[PDB]
Amino acid sequence: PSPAVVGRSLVNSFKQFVSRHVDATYRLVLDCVAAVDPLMRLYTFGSTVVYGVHEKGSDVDFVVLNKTDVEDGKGGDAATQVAKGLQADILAKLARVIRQKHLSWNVEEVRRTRVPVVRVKGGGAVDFDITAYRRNGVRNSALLRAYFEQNPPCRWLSMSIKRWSKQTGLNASVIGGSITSYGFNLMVVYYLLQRNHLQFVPPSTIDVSRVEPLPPHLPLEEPADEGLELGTQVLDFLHFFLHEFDSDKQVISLNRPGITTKEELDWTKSAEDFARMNGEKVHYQWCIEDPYELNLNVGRNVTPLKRDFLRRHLEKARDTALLTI
Ligand SMILES: O=c1ccn([C@@H]2O[C@H](COP(=O)(O)O[C@H]3[C@@H](O)[C@H](n4ccc(=O)[nH]c4=O)O[C@@H]3CO)[C@@H](O)[C@H]2O)c(=O)[nH]1
Ligand SMILES: [Cl-]
Ligand SMILES: [Mg+2]
Repeated sequence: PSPAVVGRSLVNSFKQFVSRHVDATYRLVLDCVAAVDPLMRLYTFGSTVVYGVHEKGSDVDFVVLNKTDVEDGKGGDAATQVAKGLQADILAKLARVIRQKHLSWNVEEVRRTRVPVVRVKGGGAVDFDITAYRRNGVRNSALLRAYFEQNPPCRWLSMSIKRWSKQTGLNASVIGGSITSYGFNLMVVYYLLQRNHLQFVPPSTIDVSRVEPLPPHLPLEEPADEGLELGTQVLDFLHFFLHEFDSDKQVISLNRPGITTKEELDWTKSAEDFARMNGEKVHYQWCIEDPYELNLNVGRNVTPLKRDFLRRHLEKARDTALLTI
């Protein structure tokens, strides 16, 4: 279809969607964190901070932090066994308090993973995750927020790809998905930066000691050109990731302006024999560099099977206006 046909279908799929309740949740959680240790900062991150709007089927992410974690505003995050042990421990404690205060709520401590996390379902249309002692999640939400503030309307491209990636089964929330919603946001931003619709923000300029624990609403307008700006962006995104991004030689990166190579990171076939993450092999078929973590591939679950699926789906979106027409 034309940019206009695509832009118009997408805007109609979002007309139901356009229509600071977080504060009340924040406070309920801090009631709990204060019961463990009252000197503890509670910080919001996730899409609610990236977008500045609180979505539909959308939970909130919080992290617990010490005064001195917050002062070490640019400190990296230890991947040691000591580092995780410590965080699993403070979340044990906070989990016990949540449960004592709120009987209706399910509170699960997840252990299959790189990052300890406590997962809360209240049922009332209230879900959230609490992590502990980590700055990179508030850091990278703040950076993608920086980027979307440059250009408020660009969030419609972002949101359109988020929803599609769940519809196609590519998204890591779905069984058999390989890139998280977070990884797709790195891709959209990377794309936008290569078209010159955003000026580069170096990742080291983001300081946790300077971010608002619960940041302001960034209002979302309806596209006023009937979605022409939008369907042109969608169609371009997909062209760029199909016939412009060289997945065999290049890495999707936000650490640098310009191209990053698989070769300069040692993100090669040889390296797949030696790289492991969660007692499992890491794949360097579709390479996405985390801005803050050491030598972390966000597309590390994109096996050669899943790299094929992604091409296939990027082609189908060209015709169906991201599965809307
Ligand atoms: O691979 C990831 C995935 C998520 N994130 C951060 O967590 C935020 C919300 O992620 P969500 O996928 O809703 O829930 C996550 C987070 O609460 C937590 N998490 C996971 C990975 C991580 O690096 N940091 C982190 O806090 O684990 C859960 C299961 O993936 C994103 O916006 C990112 O800033 C990442 O930094 N890396
Ligand atoms: Cl193309
Ligand atoms: Mg979450």
